[PDB]
Amino acid sequence: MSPILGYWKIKGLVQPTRLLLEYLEEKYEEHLYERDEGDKWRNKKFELGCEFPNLPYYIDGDVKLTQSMAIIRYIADKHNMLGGCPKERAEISMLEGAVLDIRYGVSRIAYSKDFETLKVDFLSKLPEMLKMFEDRLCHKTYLNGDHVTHPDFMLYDALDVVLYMDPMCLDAFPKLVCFKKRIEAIPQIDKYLKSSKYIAWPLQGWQATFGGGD
Amino acid sequence: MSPILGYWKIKGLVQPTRLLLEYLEEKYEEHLYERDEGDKWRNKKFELGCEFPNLPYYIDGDVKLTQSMAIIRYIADKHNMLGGCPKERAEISMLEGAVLDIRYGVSRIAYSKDFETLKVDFLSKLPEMLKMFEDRLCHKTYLNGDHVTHPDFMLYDALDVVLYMDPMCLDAFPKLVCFKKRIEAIPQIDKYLKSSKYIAWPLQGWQATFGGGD
Ligand SMILES: N[C@@H](CCC(=O)N[C@@H](CS)C(=O)NCC(=O)O)C(=O)O
Ligand SMILES: N[C@@H](CCC(=O)N[C@@H](CS)C(=O)NCC(=O)O)C(=O)O
Repeated sequence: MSPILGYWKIKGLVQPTRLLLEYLEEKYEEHLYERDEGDKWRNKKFELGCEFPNLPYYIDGDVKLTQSMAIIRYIADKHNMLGGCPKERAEISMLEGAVLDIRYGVSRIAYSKDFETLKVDFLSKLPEMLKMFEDRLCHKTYLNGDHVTHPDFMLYDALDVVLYMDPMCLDAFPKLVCFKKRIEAIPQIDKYLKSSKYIAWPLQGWQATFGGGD
Repeated sequence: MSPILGYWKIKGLVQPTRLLLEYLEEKYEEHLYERDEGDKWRNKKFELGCEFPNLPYYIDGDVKLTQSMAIIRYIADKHNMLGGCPKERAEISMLEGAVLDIRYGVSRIAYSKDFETLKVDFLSKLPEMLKMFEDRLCHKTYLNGDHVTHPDFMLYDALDVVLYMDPMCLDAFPKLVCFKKRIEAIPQIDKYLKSSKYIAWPLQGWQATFGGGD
């Protein structure tokens, strides 16, 4: 009747998936566990039929999927966006990993006691990572060319987050600044960000030192 | 003439890829950067034609690929092992992510100053992660059934590593113990592990607190 995307009521690992779903105008319902509902999750964790119980999870009546990256790729796969041949498929997975180096680079330091200092190390190397995408966008509208692929929403999510860590990290990366605005300009995305469904905060778990809180 | 797999001369991110290549009897050469060859890497980093320069990298004359997960999937993709339909494809990516939770769980704490204490937290939750694979192997020979898929070598690599962190972590997981021995029993793998090509140590960068050193 309608696929279900379950996760904490935060951006975290699943925000890019939500954006991809909105871009595709796919119908879905959400199981959003609030910060005071850890017990609620534990009572459902093992009764969903998931072989590798975790959050996020995506139940499609066709699959009981868990890992965030498998979920985003599945939805894109349903719409035939994963590639066309091994080379394009690898190209897209390479973009995936590259964006993850940034997004995980943030999550990895979030919630540690040393976040304030680890943040300076991450930000010192952020430019080198960002530069690769800036170059990539030199002759391509989106990461994989003229057409949107899931890594575009992944990059979008990563940019949204690092801007919170350093509001100036994109100064000097005009292509990236344009890209972020282009994604927001996509009718479906524009509508979603301005909707009741948009979860603007937190970036990480509420308990995180960075991107946490209400 | 022959694809190239470049990485540090350590197991790290690329060991499962090496195993997949050996299983498939694929021909390849390796660019193995020794611990005192950081300068050598920096002099090659930007002259390989890679759009997202990094280690590992895989040059096939067909592609200039970098991200470790994109590389392993590409090689499997060349041999038509990624799936068959979106559901099987997602099944395999879910297994990927699940193994990564263990492998990255280790790399994430390796090299931190607090590794000794972080190690106890990781190991306390390791059983719950391992149990999912133990259950999975209850009615399946390999992770995806009767046939080997790349996540099997990923799981193998993860098991090899956590056993160094805790030689007893698999006691109580007989299916996992059998699985590890089954992978080692694959003729191609048996031959590889006993060969000159096998890199037994280090597990992480030589400078890591865990799995480092010569
Ligand atoms: N590698 C997994 C990790 C998932 C994960 O760590 N989920 C966290 C939230 S970010 C959840 O709290 N896990 C719930 C649990 O372990 O029961 C993925 O990418 O989905
Ligand atoms: N997400 C990337 C990360 C790669 C990576 O961090 N490689 C390290 C070794 S584990 C290398 O030293 N990077 C070299 C560089 O950044 O120039 C992957 O999975 O390949």
